[PDB]
Amino acid sequence: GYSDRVQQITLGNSTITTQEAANAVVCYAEWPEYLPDVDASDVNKTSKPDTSVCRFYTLDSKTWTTGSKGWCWKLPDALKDMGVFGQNMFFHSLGRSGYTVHVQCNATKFHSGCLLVVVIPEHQLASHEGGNVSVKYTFTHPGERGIDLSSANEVGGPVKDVLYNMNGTLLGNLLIFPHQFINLRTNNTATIVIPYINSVPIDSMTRHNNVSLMVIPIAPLTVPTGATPSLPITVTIAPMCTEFSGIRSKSIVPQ
Amino acid sequence: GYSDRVQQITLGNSTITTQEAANAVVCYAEWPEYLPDVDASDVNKTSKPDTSVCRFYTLDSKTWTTGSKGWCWKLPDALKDMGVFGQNMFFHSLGRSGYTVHVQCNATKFHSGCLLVVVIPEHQLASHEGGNVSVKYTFTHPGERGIDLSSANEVGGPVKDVLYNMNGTLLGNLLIFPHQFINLRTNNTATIVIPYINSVPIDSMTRHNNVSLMVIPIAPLTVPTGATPSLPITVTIAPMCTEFSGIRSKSIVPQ
Amino acid sequence: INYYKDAASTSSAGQSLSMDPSKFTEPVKDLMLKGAPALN
Amino acid sequence: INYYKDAASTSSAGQSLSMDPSKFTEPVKDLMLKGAPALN
Amino acid sequence: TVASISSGPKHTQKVPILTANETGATMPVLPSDSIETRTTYMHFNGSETDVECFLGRAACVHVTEIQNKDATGIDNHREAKLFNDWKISLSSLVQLRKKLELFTYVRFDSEYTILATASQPDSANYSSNLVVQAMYVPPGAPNPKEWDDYTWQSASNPSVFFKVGDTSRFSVPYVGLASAYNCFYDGYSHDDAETQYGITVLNHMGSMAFRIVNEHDEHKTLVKIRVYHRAKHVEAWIPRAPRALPYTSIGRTNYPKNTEPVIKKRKGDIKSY
Amino acid sequence: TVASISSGPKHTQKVPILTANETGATMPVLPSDSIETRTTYMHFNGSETDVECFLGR
Amino acid sequence: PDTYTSAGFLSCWYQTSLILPPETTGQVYLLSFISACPDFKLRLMKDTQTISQTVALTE
Amino acid sequence: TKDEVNSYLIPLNANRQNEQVFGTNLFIGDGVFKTTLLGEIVQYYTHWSGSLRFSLMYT
Ligand SMILES: Cc1cc(CCCCCCCOc2ccc(C3=N[C@@H](C)CO3)cc2)on1
Repeated sequence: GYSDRVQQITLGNSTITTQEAANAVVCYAEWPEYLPDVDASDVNKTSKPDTSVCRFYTLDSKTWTTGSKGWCWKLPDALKDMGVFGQNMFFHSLGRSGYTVHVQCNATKFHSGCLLVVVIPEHQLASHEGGNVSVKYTFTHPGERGIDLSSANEVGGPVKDVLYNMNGTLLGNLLIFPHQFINLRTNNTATIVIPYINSVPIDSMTRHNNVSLMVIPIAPLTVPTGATPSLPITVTIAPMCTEFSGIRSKSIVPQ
Repeated sequence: GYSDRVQQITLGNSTITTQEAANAVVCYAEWPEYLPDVDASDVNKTSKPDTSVCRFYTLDSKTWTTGSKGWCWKLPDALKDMGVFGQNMFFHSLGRSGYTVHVQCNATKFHSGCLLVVVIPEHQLASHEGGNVSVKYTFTHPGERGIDLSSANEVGGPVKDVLYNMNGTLLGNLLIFPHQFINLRTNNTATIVIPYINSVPIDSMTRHNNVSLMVIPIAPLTVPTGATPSLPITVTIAPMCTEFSGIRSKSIVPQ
Repeated sequence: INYYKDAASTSSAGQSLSMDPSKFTEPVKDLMLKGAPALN
Repeated sequence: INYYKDAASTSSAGQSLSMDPSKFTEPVKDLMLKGAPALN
Repeated sequence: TVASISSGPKHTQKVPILTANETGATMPVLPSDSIETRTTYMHFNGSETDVECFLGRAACVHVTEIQNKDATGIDNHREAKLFNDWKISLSSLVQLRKKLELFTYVRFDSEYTILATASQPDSANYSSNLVVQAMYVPPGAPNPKEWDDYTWQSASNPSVFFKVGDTSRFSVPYVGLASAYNCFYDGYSHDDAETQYGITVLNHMGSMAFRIVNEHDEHKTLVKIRVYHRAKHVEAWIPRAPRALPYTSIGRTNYPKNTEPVIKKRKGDIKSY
Repeated sequence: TVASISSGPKHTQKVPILTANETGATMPVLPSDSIETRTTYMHFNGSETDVECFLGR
Repeated sequence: PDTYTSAGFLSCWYQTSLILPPETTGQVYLLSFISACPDFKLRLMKDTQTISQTVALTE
Repeated sequence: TKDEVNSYLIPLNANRQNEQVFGTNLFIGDGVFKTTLLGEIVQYYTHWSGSLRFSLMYT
């Protein structure tokens, strides 16, 4: 009586149940694991807070309306302030982590709409100015708020044009990245497990984000007659196999 | 060529060397160890940050002068703000820890003076008011500053009379507690290893301090002629075998 | 025959002949069998 | 393959892979053990 | 190898063509799951689509130019093209760039070919024969100031001397600092509020300096340098969506404003053929 | 080859970090004598620092 | 000097304080040395900014 | 302001408490490190990795 459909994920002191899942994606078919010695470089023993950092943090909720263009969060940024995960983050020189991402959106059998939930490794954004204008730090570190693709261009911020993925590629091809759809008629959640993907064994958690999670409405939300025209979307994310190394004074970052 | 005299303690990412030690005391002849299952009650898996919390924090320095009466720090309070030790502390419901305490005071072969360095398990202080006046919270949670026994009585604070240990017992008998002397002529540091001592397996780190460390001048400081009449005393302390459990929202404590 | 000492100096590599699209085409956690229902 | 008769005409030598800093880092007459006191 | 097996009529309870794309999988459906097929063999291996093959041919990565002329009274050789210099990079020209950016991280050895041809746009009695000297000036090493500085001694820095009209060829191992080169980098060099974003900060490869060794003849000679790059021993990770809009800058993803629709509009209906 | 071995807390009478430089030696102290380390391998031989290589271009 | 590639800082402070014996006075000094651990790797040879010249030397 | 034997000497003051003796970043190819043998050799190469040993001898 197991269905692909019902699932439970327990991680730390927190549990999620979905009764309307559509399997789960594990990026590149690899599950998060700690850093092996053969791959290690820094000689420091690392710190593995385990259950105090590897639990589920639910970010603040978004509201899908008929005019929504899509939202974008960066990792580990989105979690920069969650509990002890965040403290560890500002206090060590280097850290590394994988995540379980669970995006939630329920409706009824009269609604229609379909969101794309995708994880993009190394999502370098484009400046809407063109040329070689850079995208300032603050703009690519929105924190739990994430970036709202239907917000206005700002100065020093990225471009927010959806048919171009914020980088000069077409929305249609985002499907080459680990992703899952939430089609109100099928699905009510999306779950993706992200292994740590980098060109170095461990890195800085503040100067470099290693994935952007993106939720994009593709088939517009259509509510039943005289229904309220909107649904909330909630994102809950859990660091998994986290390791921190090179402890010290506590980083100070712009803004 | 090993002497009782020279020592090195490396704990985490921090190391201490003393070239003029007088052995080291291990309270009640027991070395800090984690909490065994047979002794466990709370069902929660605990978090053991290891090297990020088990390193040496050096508190701010004191100044021994001919008029000094002695100083008193409480644990884990004194460390409530040190790095990730402190964060963990405010963020979990329960925690447990042992410590290595290293008290430092060097002079020259012309100085004289002798400090008592003692650890008192469950040091319940007395109100200087008498009767059944209580000692308010803030007063018994001085933080890294500790309590200065030569400061004035304050209201809601403890009594600071040294011949009575702040509790109705005589200074002379403090020697029944694990302790070590720093006699300028012999010694320049004192080191005590404290195992976790409580009547419960794990407790709250904020509502209850489980040891007071006390440094008390007993033979007054006497400097050579026309020397400056004072010496600094420094206290460095390292949590060891720390475990935190029952993570959540982050305690808010008076003042 | 390599005439040179360093590995960078050798010619192009030879065909992976590795080829396994499943990391890209089927990264699902619970295995899907073709022919069985997608959602049970 | 050497094409030439004389030794000077051969290519560069090949890595010593000798490496022993102690003549430079520890030329002391009585051996010092790390961890033991420097001066006894 | 069979490309298709033989398959006949089906009337089952087992439907391989109905799936749920919401899952993120592309189910491996074949012609034989939905029509009746006959056996056929592949006759093919997929040799020429190997990434080593795809990135393994020489591509032009840079065209620069230097001239041989009397430097007498020139206050700025660099500025007179008495010796130009190039900031080694692999994205200044776009044919190869779009190919590499199909991947996120890439690792390979490089084989460089340098073709140099001369031009004599104004009245010369003859064509002189010039020798070019291209130096590798990695970051931290003195960079040339005049066309005949001590720098050109290049006692520790690899340099090649070849003749204009000829070609020079040598191969450099993978010089990246990390395990792969980042084709993309969503980071900064530090948490500064105004530091540049991108990879510009990461592919700190240094530059390469060219000059003519010859002193000047009576006429002037323009020498134009073309650098070709071939990846050998290629390793590529994490495929990405291909580049759709035009490029504007080395190292940023930025596209031009008021660009044109990249998807061709139908001449007719959705229903049109 | 290991570049660093794993090493944990220390509370000894054996102090490798105190020396007497007056002797003329450079005592071979390592990260693992004064912090807690994890194993890591060298992955490197020191090929390009051979004197034949240094003077050979 | 690269930013991305930067290595940190080194500082030193009084832990307690220097104390001179009687009949003694003034400043005392520390000598400081640097050497590499056996750990160390250096690669990709190039030319040093530490030496240059304007005309060839002669005897 | 001119090279002197004195820039090898880090001074120490008697009786100061809590204060800072010296500070430096760790760009081994520049600044204080640059003229040392280590600094001087590092400069013949483009990349370095490894542990450094910094010691202080008291006088
Ligand atoms: C004489 C002489 C001249 C030279 C040059 C040595 C080669 C050094 C260049 C190293 C390779 O440079 C790069 C730069 C960028 C990238 C790259 N950028 C991203 C888009 C992808 O790859 C890869 C290699 O060597 N000897």
